[PDB]
Amino acid sequence: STHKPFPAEVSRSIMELSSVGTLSTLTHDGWPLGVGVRFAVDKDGTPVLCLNRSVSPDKRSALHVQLEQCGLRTPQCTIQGSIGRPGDDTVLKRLSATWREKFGEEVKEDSLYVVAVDRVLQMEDFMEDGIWVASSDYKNASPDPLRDIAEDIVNQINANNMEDIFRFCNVYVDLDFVVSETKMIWMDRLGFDLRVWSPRGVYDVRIPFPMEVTDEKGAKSSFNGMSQLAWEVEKSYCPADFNKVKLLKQVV
Amino acid sequence: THKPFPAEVSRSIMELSSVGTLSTLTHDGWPLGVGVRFAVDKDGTPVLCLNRSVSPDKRSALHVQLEQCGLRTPQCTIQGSIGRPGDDTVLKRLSATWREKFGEEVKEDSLYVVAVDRVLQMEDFMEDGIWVASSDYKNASPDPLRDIAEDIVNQINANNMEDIFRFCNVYVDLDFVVSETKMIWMDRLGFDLRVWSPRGVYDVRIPFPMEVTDEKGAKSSFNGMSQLAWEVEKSYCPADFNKVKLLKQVV
Amino acid sequence: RSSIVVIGLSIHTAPVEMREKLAIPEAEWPRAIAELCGLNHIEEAAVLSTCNRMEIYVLALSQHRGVKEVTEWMSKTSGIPVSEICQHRFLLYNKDATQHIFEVSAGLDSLVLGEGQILAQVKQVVKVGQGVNGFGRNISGLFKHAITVGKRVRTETNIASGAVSVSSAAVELALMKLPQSSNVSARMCVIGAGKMGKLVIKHLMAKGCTKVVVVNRSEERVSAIREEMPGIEIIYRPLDEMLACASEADVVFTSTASETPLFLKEHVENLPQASPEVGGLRHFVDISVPRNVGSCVGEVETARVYNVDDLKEVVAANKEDRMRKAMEAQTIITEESTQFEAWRDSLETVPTIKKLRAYAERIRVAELEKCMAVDDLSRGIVNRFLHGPMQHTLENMHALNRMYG
Amino acid sequence: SSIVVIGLSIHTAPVEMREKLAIPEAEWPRAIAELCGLNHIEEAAVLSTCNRMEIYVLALSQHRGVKEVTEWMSKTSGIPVSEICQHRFLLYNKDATQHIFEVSAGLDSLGEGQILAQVKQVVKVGQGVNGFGRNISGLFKHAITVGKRVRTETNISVSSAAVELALMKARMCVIGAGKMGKLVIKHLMAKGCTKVVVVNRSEERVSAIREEMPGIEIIYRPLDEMLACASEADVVFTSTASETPLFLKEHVENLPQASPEVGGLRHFVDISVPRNVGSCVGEVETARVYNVDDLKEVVAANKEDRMRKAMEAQTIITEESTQFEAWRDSLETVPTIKKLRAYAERIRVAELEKCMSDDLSRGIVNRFLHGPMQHETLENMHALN
Repeated sequence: STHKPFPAEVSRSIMELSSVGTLSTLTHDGWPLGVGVRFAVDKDGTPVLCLNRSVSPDKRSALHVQLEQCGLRTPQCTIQGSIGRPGDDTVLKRLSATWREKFGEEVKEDSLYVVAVDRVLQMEDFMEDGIWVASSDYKNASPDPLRDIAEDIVNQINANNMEDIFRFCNVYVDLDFVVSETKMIWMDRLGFDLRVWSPRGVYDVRIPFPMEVTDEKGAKSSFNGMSQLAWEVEKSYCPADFNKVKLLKQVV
Repeated sequence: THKPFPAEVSRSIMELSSVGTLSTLTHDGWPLGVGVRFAVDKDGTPVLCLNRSVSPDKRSALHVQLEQCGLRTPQCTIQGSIGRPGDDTVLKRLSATWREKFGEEVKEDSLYVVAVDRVLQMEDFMEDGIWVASSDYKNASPDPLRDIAEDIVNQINANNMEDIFRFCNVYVDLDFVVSETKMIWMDRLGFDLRVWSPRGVYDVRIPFPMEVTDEKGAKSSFNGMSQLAWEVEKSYCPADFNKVKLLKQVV
Repeated sequence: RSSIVVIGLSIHTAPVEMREKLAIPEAEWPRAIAELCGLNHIEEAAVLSTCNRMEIYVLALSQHRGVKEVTEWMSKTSGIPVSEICQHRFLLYNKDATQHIFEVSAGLDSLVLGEGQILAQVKQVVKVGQGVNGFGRNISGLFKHAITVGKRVRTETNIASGAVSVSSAAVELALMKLPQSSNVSARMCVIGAGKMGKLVIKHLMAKGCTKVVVVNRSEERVSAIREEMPGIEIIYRPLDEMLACASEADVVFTSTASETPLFLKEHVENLPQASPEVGGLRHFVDISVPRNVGSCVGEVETARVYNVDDLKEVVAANKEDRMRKAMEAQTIITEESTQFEAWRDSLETVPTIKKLRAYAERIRVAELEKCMAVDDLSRGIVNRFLHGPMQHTLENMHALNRMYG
Repeated sequence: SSIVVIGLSIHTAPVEMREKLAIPEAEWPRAIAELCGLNHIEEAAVLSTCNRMEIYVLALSQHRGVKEVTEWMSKTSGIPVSEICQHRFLLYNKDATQHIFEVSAGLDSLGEGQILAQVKQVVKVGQGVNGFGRNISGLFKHAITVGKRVRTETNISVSSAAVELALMKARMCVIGAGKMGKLVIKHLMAKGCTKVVVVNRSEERVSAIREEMPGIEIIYRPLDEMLACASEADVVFTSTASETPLFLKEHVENLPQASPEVGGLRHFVDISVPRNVGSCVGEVETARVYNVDDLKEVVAANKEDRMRKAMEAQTIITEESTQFEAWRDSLETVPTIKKLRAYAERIRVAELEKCMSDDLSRGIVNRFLHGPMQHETLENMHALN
């Protein structure tokens, strides 16, 4: 439809929320090697990371980062680029600053490295092909404004608003079967993702907020409003003048 | 050493975890890492589900992490060659491993296997790690306490702080002050503590008197250790043993 | 079981043409509380009505039915169809609602109403609420606690230091729309010498302006303003000379309370033009809701009109206090929120705390009848036995319930 | 306070050490009495088996309690305290209840439900012991309930193991027609045998058993004639409650060697703790000593045991564990919280004897106490405190 944020944005959000990744290096004898790594990211999504090993003479490199959402789905990004020690002694201080703010930690400045981002591969979950994102679009994309409270709010809704969620499956999406279960998976500035279980199988649907949302109370409010409208429609107080979502994503 | 063998830790991580990164060489030989779920057979050999082609270059790495107690993260990277098995008998043998682990039905033409050349094993981030032979990796056993280690660790961290505090005093040669400590992980040979000190944060390995095979044996052994620690602090029985001197700087 | 609900329209969610229809002035607050409470599922009611907000706080039996009822009332009284309100409707329940009103009291949902005002307004909601029946215990408590939060954030934080207000933002917009000088060339006029207008003057003076023509009903209000701010020349003129003042002015500020506009297109079209030295445009900056300047006035080519909504143009503020004095407030608020929900949980005790001292009385009277000094003995025993559980927390209630029936 | 289990197991301690801690059913009340006499012990109980010897106690402080009990174990067994400290099985509170429930259920094999019969004996012997307090006794009764529920609703012995240890080989001979000896005879019938020489102090029990098993032939030989029927048989089952070995180096190395029909070697299966063969006997070439420690060579398979136990019995064990933990702290706010009497009484008397300067005060007080007393029940009492 999509009613999702742009993949670039998702990649930035993943890079903001996560702190752990895998550095893919091309070792001495032409054999790939993946190494665990912590990282922080600057205002442009450029990852600075602490590496212990001897960098290697081939500088071509990848950083792979995952974000598991509600134990149900793991969006992923892989930054392809060239790793290098920072040039000046000033940028070393800037990066030590970002690393400080993120981790509240100090670290050997000779262990700081930077991946100049060539391009970013963004995947919605395991086993997807994923889409490529140019480095400048990745650079200018903003992290989702809801990212720090998405997990919490999804938990609260899943624990406290099952009646609303289940109702959403009826009034907001044009299903062709009986919903046996549902969970909210994630929520961002444009809407939220439901997993719907069924005798047929398991499906993922995206339901959009009526208007794009900016902060916590905006999201909560938007949700309340959608609950209210869904109830009023089910109790037949109101017409369903709006169109239902049709697009579904099959998941194993 | 009073820690398990690196191969054993590797196998433990491969049993407890289910998500990792597959690193391969693309066209133009540019490194690419990609998220992957894996199952492992009785020899530790990983089977994965890929949706995409494995390239003509079959050399690859599978990196797996295990975050322990929210404190340290042991890791391992399996270097080997990737491929699709031909025999419709071993395909079943793998899909059953999958079904057992994940309780799912797997699209059989998505199963790949990494023939293990060797394994790099690390205790935490920012470490060189020790390399482990494939035959070694294969013959090693997952730690028998692995499924219950996290629980015991939480329980001991919540209900036994005094015992740990005393453990820092009577079992290890802490030639400095100790402000705060926790337990990070426990296995068949002993356990690991993180000591917070103004002079620096350290990791200590305190061994069990004898090898432990289960939760009951572990709790009993711990109880024995805390008892003996209490008896040596108030100086009832002599400390007829050896003190631990090997510390480990962390940040 | 009953929920606290906030249902409203905000400057973020809804345009002034819609909000001013829902606006409810102080004199009509009690009437609205009565009607709201008349709805089937609304037990308690209050109305926070400002140029940025039209918010109804209710204690409600069912939250779905409460919201439906209140929305229908909003429609009935404003004239806006229920569907449009639903398009712009803001909705928060319970803890989220208390969080919301504390953030509002604390001045976090800028633009602020300047010096006190918003806090003084919440004060007024409680003050007018004093008499009113539908201003129940839960809502009275909520607002009182909100006044408290307002005070804590006021004193124990410098969030009030560099805070954008409607008035200052208005003066800033006026100055953004004018040409270039140490601007004293433009003839400033303020209509309404109340608090907001007084702030408009404060900020005019803060931007170097040295002369302003103030139009008002009370002359003494303007003399008092004159006495507080000697550094600026304040010319007082009565309401019935408004136009004559607009005629001699380049930018007109309107900050009076009036249900019908002061300036219409017909009033504005035959005014002499503003000087070329200031662009040859008259600027009507209208910070009142309902608006003091007609919508038609913008059709005058040499005239411009700006209302409260347009103050969004000046969100531009040099502040690293974006979270600093906002997390300083956020702490106080997350503290006082729990400190309030605790109180609401405590309010559930009253039925048990009553039935207890009813049961005890039945026992002491039924025993005193078999008895017949002693009548004082019974009271002594009962009251000394009751001093324990009656002062004590929910597990106590759940115990006494199954222990006494 | 806290519940503690302190013991020695066949998994850690060898028989030659455990036998020194062995306490027969006679000294149990005396043992418990001695134990409670220690400064930090209120209640105690003793469980002595072929495989384990464990002590269940209540302590005000854990460390000093364990210290004292361990020193008591040293004093009563004649074993150096540190040497005990090596082979010491130690568990506290919930893990202790877990362990004893596991023992009753019989997961610690090698006893299902044969290790449960040895618990009811403990709760019955401890009937007249004031050292058998409410916590530990209640714990053992609950252990009986768990034992039964796990026995009936699952899969679910040392004697049968001993009989089946004949794989290392009629002409049978069992010394001691106890419940153990009777079981041994039963399993001798099960694996096809119709000739046993049952040596017992009493003809009463042997003739009582012969009247229950008319298919197998039972020959009674006197207890003091045990040596003659030792060289008269090929395999000897020692199942007696002796505190000293019955056979030794002297008695066995002059015996006419058993018929080479089955090897010529004589088997001494010693299923009693303390032992009846004394270990040294095995130094003769024409005979061998197999104690209770060598009764783990039956079936070394943990595929069915561990899986079935963990997936079937552990749920019952945990349910009943948390249930008893909901029984323990709850059944201590019953005789202690009623101290609300002393409060009420103080309010009752005073107010009356202040007014006097009686049915009314008693009426009000008792009727106000009828509610709370008759009836998250932990919050029902803690709130009043």
